[PDB]
Amino acid sequence: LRQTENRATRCKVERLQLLLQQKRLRRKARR
Amino acid sequence: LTDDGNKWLYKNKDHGMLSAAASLGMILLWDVDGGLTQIDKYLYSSEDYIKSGALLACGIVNSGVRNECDPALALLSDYVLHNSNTMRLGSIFGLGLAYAGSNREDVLTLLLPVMGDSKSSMEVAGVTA
Repeated sequence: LRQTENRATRCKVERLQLLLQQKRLRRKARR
Repeated sequence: LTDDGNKWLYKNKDHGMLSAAASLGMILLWDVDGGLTQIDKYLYSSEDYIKSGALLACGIVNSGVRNECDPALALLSDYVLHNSNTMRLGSIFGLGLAYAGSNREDVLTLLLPVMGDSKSSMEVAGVTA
């Protein structure tokens, strides 16, 4: 039920968090 | 909300909650990562209105900022066509105000299909419009 949907949203949140972290890291790497 | 938290997003008496959570998004406006953090704290709630407001908050946070990744797209697409006209009614609007000037075909390809289905009120259809 809603718990599996919550788990999937958790995974999406974590993936996007790492992606933004590396995005900003490489943005800083030039600036 | 920021700081104490969980206090002006509760005692808002049911339906108003859906907007109170969205307030968070407007405080973390143009701030995608901080949005993500604070909103995700509130994105997992026992009651539907909080989750709808959190999805709308993600949409607001991503409004005006064209992130190369698509946090709004992912989070709010999981909840478009959901089996409740309240998570639909926040996710659709979040996508609408997150990708406004975008004109992307991949978000319309997900939104247009939801105006027509037995499981949609005039509210959901109008917000999809």
